[PDB]
Amino acid sequence: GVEGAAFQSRLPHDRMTSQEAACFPDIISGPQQTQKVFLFIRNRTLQLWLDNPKIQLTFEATLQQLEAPYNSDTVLVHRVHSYLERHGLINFGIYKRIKPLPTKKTGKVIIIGSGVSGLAAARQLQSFGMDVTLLEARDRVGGRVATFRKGNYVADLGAMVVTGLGGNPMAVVSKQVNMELAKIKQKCPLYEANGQAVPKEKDEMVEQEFNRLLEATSYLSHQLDFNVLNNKPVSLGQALEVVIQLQEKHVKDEQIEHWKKIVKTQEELKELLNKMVNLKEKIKELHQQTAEFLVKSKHRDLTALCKEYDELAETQGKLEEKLQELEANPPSDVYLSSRDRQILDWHFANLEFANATPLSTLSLKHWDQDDDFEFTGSHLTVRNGYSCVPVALAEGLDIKLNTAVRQVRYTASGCEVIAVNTRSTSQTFIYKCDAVLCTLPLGVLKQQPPAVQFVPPLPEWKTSAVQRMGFGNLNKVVLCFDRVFWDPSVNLFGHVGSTTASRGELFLFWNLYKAPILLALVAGEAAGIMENISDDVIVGRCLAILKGIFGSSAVPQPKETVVSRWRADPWARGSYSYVAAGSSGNDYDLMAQPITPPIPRLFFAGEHTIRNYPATVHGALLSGLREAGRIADQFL
Ligand SMILES: Cc1cc2c(cc1C)N(CCc1ccccc1)[C@H]1C(=O)NC(=O)N=C1N2C[C@@H](O)[C@@H](O)[C@H](O)COP(=O)(O)OP(=O)(O)OC[C@H]1O[C@@H](n2cnc3c(N)ncnc32)[C@H](O)[C@@H]1O
Repeated sequence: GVEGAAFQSRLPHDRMTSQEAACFPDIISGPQQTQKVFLFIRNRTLQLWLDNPKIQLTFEATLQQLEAPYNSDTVLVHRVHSYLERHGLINFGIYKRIKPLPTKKTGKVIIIGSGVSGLAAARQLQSFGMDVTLLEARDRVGGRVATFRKGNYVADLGAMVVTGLGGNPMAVVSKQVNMELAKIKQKCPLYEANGQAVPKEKDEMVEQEFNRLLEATSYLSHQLDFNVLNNKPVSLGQALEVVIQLQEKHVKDEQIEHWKKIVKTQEELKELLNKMVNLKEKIKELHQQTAEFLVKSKHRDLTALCKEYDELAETQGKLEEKLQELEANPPSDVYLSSRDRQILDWHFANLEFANATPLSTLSLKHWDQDDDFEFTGSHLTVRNGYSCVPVALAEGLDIKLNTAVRQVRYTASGCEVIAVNTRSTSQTFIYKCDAVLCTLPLGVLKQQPPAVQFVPPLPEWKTSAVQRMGFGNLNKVVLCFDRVFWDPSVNLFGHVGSTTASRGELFLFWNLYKAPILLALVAGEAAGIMENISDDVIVGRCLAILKGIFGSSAVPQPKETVVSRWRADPWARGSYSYVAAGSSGNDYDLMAQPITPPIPRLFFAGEHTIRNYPATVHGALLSGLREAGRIADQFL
């Protein structure tokens, strides 16, 4: 009942977390029973919020809706409610307030960027009773949540998947905005470069070989410490390559031992044939040979020589039998065929899409450190378009579009930030405030000449963490036809590339909209490279692949086409962060720590600051909530 509400909030239902011990020391240092009832009140208020997240849950409605034993200790109920409301576990997202937020607002803060992190932090700080204003360089809100809308056509160019609802705050936000989510059919047929389908047996054989290779690299790192070789951190690509080399030699070694057995039996047979012709000539020359007793003795010798010959002929029979049967049963010739390698490269490209970077750059030890915080349930796509979430989050917020910040000043006296209108950067704006929450993407902070100056310049640990962490890339091309020529029962289908070097080029195709739209991904080393290619020839290559799969007859020229270039986009400089070889999971927490030239005044939020949920939009949401909570807890 209430345990489900605790789980949905990413909390253990029968034990208090560390932040609750920090905010409620009188309980962790007290009796067990009051800890248990604290947990019950927390879970019950969470359940009340989650069962009807459309309207604000007040302390008053909380008190009135709790049941008999707990409704009387009003002060602890209010403590629990205030704790939960401060940290964004209740009254977050877009909800109808019971009383409109107060007129006078104690504290003014500017927020860089209008992404999901920025919008969430803005809404939290607004309903906390503070003055908030956003500066967004782009001409729309959401940032990396980009939905191309034209006529009947809807297509997400950035955020596109909801990675499960079990514990996901995106479940609450989807319920609030009435966004319809549809399951993804996890059936992905593959098609080779010529267009012929990959048979079932080969498909699943290569798939499970890929999985075994990945588990082998996991082992190499987590029980042999194959983490630093030659004073160099090991990538996932290195471990994959060396495990492939190991299995290729297992193949070669079994080949060698088979050849050695066969040649040794061949030598045995040649020498036995020598012995046999020797005995044959002995038998012949004796066959050519009291005289009655001599005849009888000669025959007594000849029969013995003949039984000798025939016993050895029996041994020869079983030995030629053995040679033939080992001529029949050899081991594998190649570990992977050429086509086997191409299919395995498709699976590698799928992993490169999952991490938005080439595995040549992923920390073998830490690339999947977030894995233990994944949500339960099935992955869901959005049909209304993911922009329905940022735009819905933006109503009622003081958002200044087309204002790119170029300088951020933070001193103990206050904070001044210099922004500039984008459409002609001669006009200049300047904003004073008490705090600044930066939600700039890591790609913007990484830029070769700093697109935003910081005065005083950022600390050593901050800039070092910015440089160590990885910020990957992943692109989409969407094709809008008039007719649907593909199988409407499959959401995913793959195209296997010819070369390993270009295995992530148009390797996956999505039919996740029942409107006639097809989405093709570009991941890995191709992502940052095919951005240098005009849209027309990329859609030409897509049409070539689709012609090879379906025939030149059944595919018309598309009626609308869109291409993403996220690394080129000056407001993104890539897709999402990844754990680079030199980096670790602690670098996200370093990105999360605020700066103080004294009290902290420059705070950081965004997808690259949430250790347990990076690379995802629910991570940006939760990071915005956390930073708003700490800002309001300091300034109020
Ligand atoms: C590019 C791409 C991003 C995502 C995805 C795909 C792409 C192509 N996937 C889809 C595939 C997938 C599947 C499964 C797992 C992972 C991925 C999405 C998905 O299936 N799930 C998912 O969950 N997150 C997906 N993701 C990740 C992101 O979607 C997510 O990580 C959030 O988008 C992070 O958002 P946030 O941290 O807020 O950063 P933004 O970039 O959103 O906000 C910053 C704002 O700053 C403005 N700005 C810039 N420079 C400025 C300046 N100088 N002055 C003022 N403003 C400035 C920008 O204009 C922007 O608006």
